[PDB]
Amino acid sequence: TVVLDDVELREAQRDYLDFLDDEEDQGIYQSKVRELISDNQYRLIVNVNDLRRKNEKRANRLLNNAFEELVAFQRALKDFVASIDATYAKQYEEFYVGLEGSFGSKHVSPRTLTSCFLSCVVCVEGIVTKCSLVRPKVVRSVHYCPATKKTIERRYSDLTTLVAFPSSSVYPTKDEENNPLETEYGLSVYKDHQTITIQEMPEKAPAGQLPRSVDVILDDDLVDKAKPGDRVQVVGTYRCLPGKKGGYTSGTFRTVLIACNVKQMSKDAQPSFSAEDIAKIKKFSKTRSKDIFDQLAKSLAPSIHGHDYVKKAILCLLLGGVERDLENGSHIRGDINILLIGDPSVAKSQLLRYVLCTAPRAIPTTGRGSSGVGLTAAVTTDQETGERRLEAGAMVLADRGVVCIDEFDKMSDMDRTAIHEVMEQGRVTIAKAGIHARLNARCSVLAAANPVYGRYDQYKTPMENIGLQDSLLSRFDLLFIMLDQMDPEQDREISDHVLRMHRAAFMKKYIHVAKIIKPVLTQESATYIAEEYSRLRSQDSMSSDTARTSPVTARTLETLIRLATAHAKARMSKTVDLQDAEEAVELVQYAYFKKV
Amino acid sequence: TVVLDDVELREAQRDYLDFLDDEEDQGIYQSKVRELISDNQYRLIVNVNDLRRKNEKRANRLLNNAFEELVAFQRALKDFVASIDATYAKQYEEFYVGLEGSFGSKHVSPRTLTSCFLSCVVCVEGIVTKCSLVRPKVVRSVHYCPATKKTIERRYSDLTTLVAFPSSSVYPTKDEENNPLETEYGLSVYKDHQTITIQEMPEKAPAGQLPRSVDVILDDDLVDKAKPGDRVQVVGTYRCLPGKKGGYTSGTFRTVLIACNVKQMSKDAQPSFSAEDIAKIKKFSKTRSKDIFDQLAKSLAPSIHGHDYVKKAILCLLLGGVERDLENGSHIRGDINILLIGDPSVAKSQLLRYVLCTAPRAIPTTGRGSSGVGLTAAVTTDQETGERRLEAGAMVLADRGVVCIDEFDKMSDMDRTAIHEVMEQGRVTIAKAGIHARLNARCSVLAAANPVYGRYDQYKTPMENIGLQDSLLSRFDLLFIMLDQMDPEQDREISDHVLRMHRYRAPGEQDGDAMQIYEKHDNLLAFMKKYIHVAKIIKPVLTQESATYIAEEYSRLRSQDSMSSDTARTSPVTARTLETLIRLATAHAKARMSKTVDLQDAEEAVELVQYAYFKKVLE
Amino acid sequence: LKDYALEKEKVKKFLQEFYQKQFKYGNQLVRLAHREQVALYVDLDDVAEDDPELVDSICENARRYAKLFADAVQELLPQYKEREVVNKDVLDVYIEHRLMMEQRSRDPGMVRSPQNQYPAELMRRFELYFQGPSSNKPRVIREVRADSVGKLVTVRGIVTRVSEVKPKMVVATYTCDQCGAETYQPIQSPTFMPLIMCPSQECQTNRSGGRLYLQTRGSRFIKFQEMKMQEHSDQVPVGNIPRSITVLVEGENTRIAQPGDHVSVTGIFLPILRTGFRQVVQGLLSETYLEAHRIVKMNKSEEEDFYEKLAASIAPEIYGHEDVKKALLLLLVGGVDQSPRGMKIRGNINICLMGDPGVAKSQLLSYIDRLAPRSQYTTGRGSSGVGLTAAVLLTLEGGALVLADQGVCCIDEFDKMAEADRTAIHEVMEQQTISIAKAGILTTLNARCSILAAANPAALLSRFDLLWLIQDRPDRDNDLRLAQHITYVHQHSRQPPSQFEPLDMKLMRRYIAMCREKQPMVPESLADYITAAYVEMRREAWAYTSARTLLAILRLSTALARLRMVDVVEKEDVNEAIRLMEMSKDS
Amino acid sequence: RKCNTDQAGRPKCPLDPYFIMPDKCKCVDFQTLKLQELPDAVPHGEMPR
DNA sequence: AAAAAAAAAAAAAAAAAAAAATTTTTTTTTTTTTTTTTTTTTTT
DNA sequence: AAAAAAAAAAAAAAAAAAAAAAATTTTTTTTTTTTTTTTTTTTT
Ligand SMILES: Nc1ncnc2c1ncn2[C@@H]1O[C@H](COP(=O)(O)OP(=O)(O)O)[C@@H](O)[C@H]1O
Ligand SMILES: Nc1ncnc2c1ncn2[C@@H]1O[C@H](COP(=O)(O)OP(=O)(O)O)[C@@H](O)[C@H]1O
Ligand SMILES: Nc1ncnc2c1ncn2[C@@H]1O[C@H](COP(=O)(O)OP(=O)(O)O)[C@@H](O)[C@H]1O
Ligand SMILES: [Mg+2]
Ligand SMILES: [Mg+2]
Ligand SMILES: [Zn+2]
Repeated sequence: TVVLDDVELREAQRDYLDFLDDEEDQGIYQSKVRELISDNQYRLIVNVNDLRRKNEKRANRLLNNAFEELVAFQRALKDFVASIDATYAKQYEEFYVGLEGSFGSKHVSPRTLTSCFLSCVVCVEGIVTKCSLVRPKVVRSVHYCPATKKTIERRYSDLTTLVAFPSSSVYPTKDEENNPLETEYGLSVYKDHQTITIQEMPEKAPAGQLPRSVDVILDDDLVDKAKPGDRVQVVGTYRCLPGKKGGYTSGTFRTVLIACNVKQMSKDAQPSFSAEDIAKIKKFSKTRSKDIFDQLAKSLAPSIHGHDYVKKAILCLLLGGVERDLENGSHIRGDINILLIGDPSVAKSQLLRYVLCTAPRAIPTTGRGSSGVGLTAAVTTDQETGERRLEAGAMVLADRGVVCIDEFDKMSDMDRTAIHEVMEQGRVTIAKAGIHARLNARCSVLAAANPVYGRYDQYKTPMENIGLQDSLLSRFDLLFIMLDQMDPEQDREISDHVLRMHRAAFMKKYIHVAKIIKPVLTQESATYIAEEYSRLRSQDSMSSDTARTSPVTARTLETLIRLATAHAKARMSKTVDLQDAEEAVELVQYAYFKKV
Repeated sequence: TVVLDDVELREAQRDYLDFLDDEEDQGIYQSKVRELISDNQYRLIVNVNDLRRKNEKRANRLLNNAFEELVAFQRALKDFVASIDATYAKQYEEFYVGLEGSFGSKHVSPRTLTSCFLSCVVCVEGIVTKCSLVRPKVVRSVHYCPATKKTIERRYSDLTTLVAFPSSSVYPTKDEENNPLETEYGLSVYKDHQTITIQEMPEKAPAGQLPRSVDVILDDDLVDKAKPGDRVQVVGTYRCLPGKKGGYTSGTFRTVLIACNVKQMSKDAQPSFSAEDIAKIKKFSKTRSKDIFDQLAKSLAPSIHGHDYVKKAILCLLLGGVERDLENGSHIRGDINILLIGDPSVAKSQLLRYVLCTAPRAIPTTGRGSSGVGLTAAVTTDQETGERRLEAGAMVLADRGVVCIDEFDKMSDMDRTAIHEVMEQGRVTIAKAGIHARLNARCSVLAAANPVYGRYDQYKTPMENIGLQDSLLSRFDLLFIMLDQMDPEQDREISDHVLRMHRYRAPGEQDGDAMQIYEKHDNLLAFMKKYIHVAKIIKPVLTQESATYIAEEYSRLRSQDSMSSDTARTSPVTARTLETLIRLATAHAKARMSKTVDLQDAEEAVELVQYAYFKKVLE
Repeated sequence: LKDYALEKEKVKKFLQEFYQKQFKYGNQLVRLAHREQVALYVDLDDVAEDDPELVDSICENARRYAKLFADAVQELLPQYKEREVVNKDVLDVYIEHRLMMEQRSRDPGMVRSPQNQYPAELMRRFELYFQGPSSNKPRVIREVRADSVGKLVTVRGIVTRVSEVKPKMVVATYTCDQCGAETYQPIQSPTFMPLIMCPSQECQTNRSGGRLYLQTRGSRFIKFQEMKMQEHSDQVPVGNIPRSITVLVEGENTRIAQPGDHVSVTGIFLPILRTGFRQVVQGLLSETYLEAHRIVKMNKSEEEDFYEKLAASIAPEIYGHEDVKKALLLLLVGGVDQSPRGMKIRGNINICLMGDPGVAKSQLLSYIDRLAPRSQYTTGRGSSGVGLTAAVLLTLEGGALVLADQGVCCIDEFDKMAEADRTAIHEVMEQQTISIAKAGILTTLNARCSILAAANPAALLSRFDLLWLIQDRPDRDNDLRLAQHITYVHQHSRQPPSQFEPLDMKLMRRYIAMCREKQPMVPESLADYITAAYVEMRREAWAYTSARTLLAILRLSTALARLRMVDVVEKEDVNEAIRLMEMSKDS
Repeated sequence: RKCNTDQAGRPKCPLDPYFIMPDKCKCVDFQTLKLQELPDAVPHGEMPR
């Protein structure tokens, strides 16, 4: 049979084509359809808030009835992109829609998702837990008869959550006169297929409760969108799977979520670019360049008083240096690592949490919160296919980002021996019997530690005040000392500022573009750094009662280069000048020399 | 499971697209396409000899395996007629391909339709036997759900020959929500369907053997092209049928012949002309219009001598008068009817066999061969529905045709009176308790009676010597008396003619073993059919002069003085004789292609009756 | 594929807004609401007067629009309803009671299932049919084929058979043995299965049986008739037998057609599924009937000297026989049927034309057959045996005489008929009945027909009322006159213009019916004169006659009074009757 | 185990014709809890029901 | 050096899935047979 | 020429052949979820 008339379907496609047109009203979806055409994509994404704004009743129909309205939507998109382009619409055979925006009662978690939302469009929060091996499902299978020289093509359809009989899912193996066929794999069509398992986000679940999880199904251009441990938010259709041919049914209908869209946490917001953003950042770059770093570091973490040099170093780690890779295969890392250490109540954890709130891909961890295998990667067994499997630790997740360690001194020594890999290479050489690997874990480490004896002993050398060895302090590019100086004006200003704060976005834009920027250094700066490091590498550099803090090394020179390049990234000059070199010299001097 | 490409189908469709492409050739099939598009007919008839000469291998392939081959042919036909006119090609979901030509080994008869010819387009002559009710068959059925304001179109595939599944045969009645669906009969689409039964002709069949017949399924386009009793040549696909589902089968496969086309095997509806032949007839008329009746009359029935008046009269019959149906349906007939009465061995039966071989839709009736219910129509019940059907008789078959009555004298009085209303009004009003009807048989009758005593006695009057009532001899409009004078002189005449015809041979075609307007004037001695066929249609109205003259001559004939004593009337002069005068005048004018009956034709008619009727009994 | 709600509003617009200014359909709607009218006939010419494309849609899709028109008029009745119906019929009482109780327990806000409703045809008490558009051409039964299925064809043909009005179920009604709620089962198929269990909400909730019983009392029936119509002879092709269509009649269309008449049916061609058969071809075939929406009877089944004027207008083709024409006109008009104590006397003339060949006996006979309102024609052995009488098919269906009952039977070659047919004809002449006592039949059929006979030369003289010798004998002047007449006929396809044009057959049948409905009396004054005339002819015949002769004179006198159109039998009437009898004698 | 929808003159639907349309059902939640005897209510020597 | 956390491997149980499966009876159709009417044919 | 007798025709009823029509859940398997035990690796 074929439907000739359908008021619902016809009006659905009419309303959709009207909505997706949008050229006369602000061109939102005209721009989006042109964008996916030019970018060669066929899964549009549609703001349900705008759909409600235009045709609210259509929106309610869409939400409360998913499969019918979505089929109507995707076919209307097919016709619309057919109008705007011909060969493209012919090339791509079916144009999907995904949904997005605010889904008031339907924006749920795997706990609150009851059967009330069956056949409806839900928006489920929560982490990912499983990610199946991606597999092609056959959708248009071509065969060639060797004897007859004729080619056929059986077809299939997405009978995922509808009635399915054996006739649809037969696959040819014989010709009509018993002349066995040969399948043409390349001429056929295929659709990758993955299945993940969302779980209620571990914090948001009520305490002492075994968590609730919901299965999710993924198809073309959605398979490798979320690995395990992703803070995903899946918008999709919640439905029932038919238990195949029965003769006795308990009535227990298993359920899934056919995902019509997949998103990560919004923090990784590299695309947020616009005319106002470029205008203001160009103003900032051009009208002032001799105090970009000073002003930015000053306004970095306004809540905490002082810490001028330490905050400047935080900004140095945040921007980073420049990863210098060599033709031979050598790689000299571009990322600074910092160890705050100081008296209690000197905002060490607050600087850490500041980085965690602001930076992209910033991972918290506390001293004995993660023990080894958590911090670096680990190797588990699949336990179904027998093979090994790699479980990415905090550092691996934090690759090209930052890890903030709190209670670093109270972190076990074994963990620090583990991060001996990462603190210079950015790579973890995990290995067990069945799998060897070399995982890119290239990420900065900010750390906080309290000194031995609970509080910093003012009248002892830093090597005696720190419970860490020359090796570890060398792996850290920067070590910083903070002491509560109890001077009267100091106490006055710190308490005044604290009470004042008891009574940004441009920075977020600036940081990642500056990270993108890759300056190069001048010969003036090169000679200057060579002779400055030579000055430092000398007993004459230090003096009695002013002991060094960390064992000065070629690492110290290299991290001075990273600091200078970082200041160049701040200045947007693409030229590490003597200004940057001098500033890095001042920073390393203050960080590396402390009195006794 | 849509096929991407098949070399066989692609090749066959290309070959037949070439075959239809007729411009570099004379344009025959292109002209056929254009005329059928103009007609709105949707079957094109392709000659198998044409197909064989252009590609013998495709002819072999098609005559060995029809249905898919003809699917290729018909798809090519649809593409071709779309190129000529896409708008018309869109009109019909399918177009069809009839056949014609020399089906040499593929010409058998239903006795000889063995199991070797399956899926092969067989050619078969035979007589119909049944005519099932032409009833619709649904092909594309539309439905409307009023609860959901929905419409559906279930689709059906004509699997009359292949395997058919219930999933294909479902007629929907409820939606997915168990709502009621109302059929949309008008919006649906149907094709007629009729079964018939061809039979081996008894003239062809073995003498002592039971009949053998084959079933024929005429779908649309071939609804009423075959009634019972007709001679028909059927060309089409003998196949097998599917037994309905069931876990058991005997091997039996009752078989049919899904006819690809059926044509009238009589081969007597033959107006086949050319423009040159039309011009030939036109000049033949106009150049010598005044002598043309005598030209035709002398021409007609060669291989017989004299009887020139009878040849003129049989021309008046065959050319026919003109039927008249006045304002209120008072139908005055326009056929001649001739009674040959004469001695034996006067070629009366030979004239009858001549008109049998020549006149289209001529049929023989013997004295006690055919009888009444056979002669005229009949009413009989069905026994499959208890309903009264009508069985058309010999005369009704011969409606607008000729019947040759051999030995008219021997038909008993019951049938001799049963022929009365067909003789005058050309209808048979039959009726029994269920059904009644007025079957129409506008027939013409050439009847060869023989005299009482086995030979005419010259001295006895014709009324004494004819064993037929004045009642009937009124209805007959001409009675021609054929005596064997037995004189040696006319015997020399007839004898030389007869033995010349015994000496005439097939010219050149034979060696010694036994079995154009004008003719090449063979010393020992077609267009007749052409000219008389065109002649039949003209309605030459009577002129005032002809009507007054024919009226006065009839009054003279009625008056007794017009016959001298010693002559005896052969048929009493009722008003039927006047109408005879008018009809013979019209037939002569039709011979002339006059467009008006003039005094020439009137005086010829009066000459005809004066010779025919009044006989000189001698003492 | 059109919005049927939109079209429903359009048909409402047409029904409400049509006028001609009297609001034809508005008044019919008022009559409907009052129940003074059980069937409404829509006129597609009137539809096309404003919306021809609507007529196009109807014709291409009829039964759908029958349903839509019916529903629209149902919806529109309360708008025009003025006063309460008088509850004429038990059906009307039932619909009133059902409306009462549903309005009682309605719960107006509440929503109910689609099946908890009265079937839409159960409450109508009005039929709706279409009168086909004049723009459509009347088809022929061979030409009406599968491409006309579901379409409003217009066809013409002779009705050859019709069953008697039987009641047909349209909505079966049932009553539970538990819940006291009626149940309704509509009907579409020719046959049906009756329900067993009750779908009432109470029965299902209590989980009791509720094995409902069928009630013939609370159900709806409609009158149902079926007729077998067939082609006229004239429109058959050359070699064929005429073809038949099975027309189905129901409602107020029944009891119109009777076996023999000529009809024109506007009807929806439809199929019927074929079940209980084992054919060859797969798929779905269908016996096709014709739902009849409008039956009409067409053609023969619809001035001091008026006698001579009408008499000379019978069969103007045939020349002369003017007094035979006068006598034939009397046979058509008839005399009077008086009702005395114990006896009944037929009032029908019988005429026999005994004649020489070629005097157009059959032409006169056929003209009478086609002219007469209810007529039949037999020619020799065409209709013998049970062709004149009735035979059983079971059902008893009439032959020529029974068809010509209350009419005219025209028999040709009277002398040559079979002995049995002659005997039956004699009984019909004597008593206007046929008493059959054959094997399958025992019956006394009522065959009231004037008999017109033709033949060529004692029983005839004794039986018949008038017997006319028409013998040709040659004559110069008169054969010239006949020749001039017939040759003018053959030239102009028309009679030669007399002083007055012959009157048309339609007006002829009209005047014959008007004269037939004008039964006059024989006075008391004229008894003396008519007795005198009768006794006089007895003297002359003594120097064949009998009481039949007096009855013939009386019937002819009454017929003459009928034709004269006023007053009672008179001197001039008896004079002309005796003149006709005396000219039969002179024949 | 029988398709009731009978169509005349046609072979019948197969023996076990029915498949559970998942799109068109009404479904409600359900939770299978485990309850245990109140520990005070348990007798001295006895495992909780 | 002892404790313990994790890993892999092994086993039990509940839910879903898999698999197995001709025979008897009824109805149309065809074909003859028999009765009774009609028709035709032979006799006085 | 009409009556009597016989033959054939028409129509209803019956007997067999062969193709259609109808009825028609229960037991076993086995994957998946869960728990349990012995061991090695790691931490106190
Ligand atoms: N320089 C500072 N200015 C303002 N507040 C400070 C400063 N140093 C410490 N604090 C306050 O101390 C509190 C806790 O300090 P925290 O970050 O826990 O240090 P630690 O990790 O040494 O305990 C915070 O509420 C923070 O505001
Ligand atoms: N007029 C004639 N001209 C020539 N030959 C004739 C003529 N009449 C009779 N014959 C011959 O006499 C034979 C008579 O045959 P046919 O006509 O069958 O018998 P009948 O004449 O008794 O009907 C014919 O074969 C024919 O050859
Ligand atoms: N008086 C007349 N006027 C016109 N036509 C006549 C007359 N008499 C006879 N005819 C013609 O004679 C023809 C034969 O008459 P017909 O109907 O056979 O009489 P019947 O049936 O008694 O022999 C008819 O076509 C008729 O028109
Ligand atoms: Mg702290
Ligand atoms: Mg007659
Ligand atoms: Zn009930």
